[PDB]
Amino acid sequence: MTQDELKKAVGWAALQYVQPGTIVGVGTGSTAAHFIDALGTMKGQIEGAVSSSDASTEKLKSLGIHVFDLNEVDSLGIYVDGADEINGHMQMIKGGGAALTREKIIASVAEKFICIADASKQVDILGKFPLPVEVIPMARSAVARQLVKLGGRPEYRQGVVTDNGNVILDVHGMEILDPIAMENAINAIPGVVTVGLFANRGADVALIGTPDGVKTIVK
Amino acid sequence: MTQDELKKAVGWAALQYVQPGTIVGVGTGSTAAHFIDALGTMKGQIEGAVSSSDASTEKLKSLGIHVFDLNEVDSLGIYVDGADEINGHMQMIKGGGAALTREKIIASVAEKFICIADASKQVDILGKFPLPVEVIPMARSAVARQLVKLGGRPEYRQGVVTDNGNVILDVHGMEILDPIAMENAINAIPGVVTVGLFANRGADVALIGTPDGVKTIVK
Repeated sequence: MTQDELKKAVGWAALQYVQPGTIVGVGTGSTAAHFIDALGTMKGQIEGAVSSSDASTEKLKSLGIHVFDLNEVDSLGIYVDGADEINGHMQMIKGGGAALTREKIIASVAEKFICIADASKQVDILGKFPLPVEVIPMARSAVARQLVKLGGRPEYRQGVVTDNGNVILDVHGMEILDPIAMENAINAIPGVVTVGLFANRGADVALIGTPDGVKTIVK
Repeated sequence: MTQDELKKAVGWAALQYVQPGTIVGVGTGSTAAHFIDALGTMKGQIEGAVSSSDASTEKLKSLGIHVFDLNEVDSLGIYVDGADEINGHMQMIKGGGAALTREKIIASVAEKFICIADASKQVDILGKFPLPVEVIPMARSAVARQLVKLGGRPEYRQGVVTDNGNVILDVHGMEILDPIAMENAINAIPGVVTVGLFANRGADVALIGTPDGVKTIVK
């Protein structure tokens, strides 16, 4: 259909993963917005949700869904979110838009990560979409230099300031052939807060909206 | 002599590493305070310093030493600082006091890390001194749980808030037999900003004040 319905079919497709009587972790972004819409449908069948962004929270709140803080929760059965890119090994790049840090923390608490996305987010090798990296301001230059040394071209998003008061460096031109080693290498750089690479903890399930329907990838 | 003179002898001992015409990275804490004092001595022989804490900055500034921000510098020849503990492999634990994050970032920019400390900081296996971990507030509980899973007993420093607006978890009871693998394991935890383990990048030189003088460990 149209890219946006490909984002709706996949939003509702994920509703089959929501289990009655549980708390749901929800992502942020247009694709995720459709899942929230679908989730509103089960208001009354679930306990609530842990939200990754104010936008999402404000929308969940508006559908009569109780939103728990991440510190009011011990664990999470599922976390449903989109991705900027996802390779064949379920490893993803996230953060292009909003909530890079919150999204990654909630995903670490979630047992199962359900990625919902249209076919355009599928890639062979992560890297085409610039890899976002949140860093402590005082270390921007330091980290910029390490990223160069790691093979990418850091481009500071002037004007932007995370809710945690940090800056963002979008790394271009990298051909991330081994996402796990790359996530590790950048997480090792002092000054780095979050790398938009969900490789050690990738998607467990992926709902991909294809014009022929919605393919489901697992494991 | 007295523990404090053991901290003064070692402060001045490090002055032999300061090279004329360069910028110096200075640490924070009582031991480092003695190095600053000694460094004031070469005011006029060096270009200035990159400071790891306001206290240090205010003191360097007071000795007529120009202080450059970390983003006004490309690299650093040396960084002189103390440590809460240091093992035989030059790996250390730092952050018990102040500036855990800034200290680690400056040390990453510095070519040579010079550790100055009295003999009490020397240990066989890191862990006795609680391992500090700076974390994004929203993930305190999350990280607390992972640290438990890694074998330590996280104890949140209630009341404290980093200059980066974060909280601190001091991890007790760990017997950090492999500091590199442990620094890697904790840096991998979303929510973690900085782990007070300088293992992938440890001390290159260690000036240890012993009653018999000042031993110098290298490599």
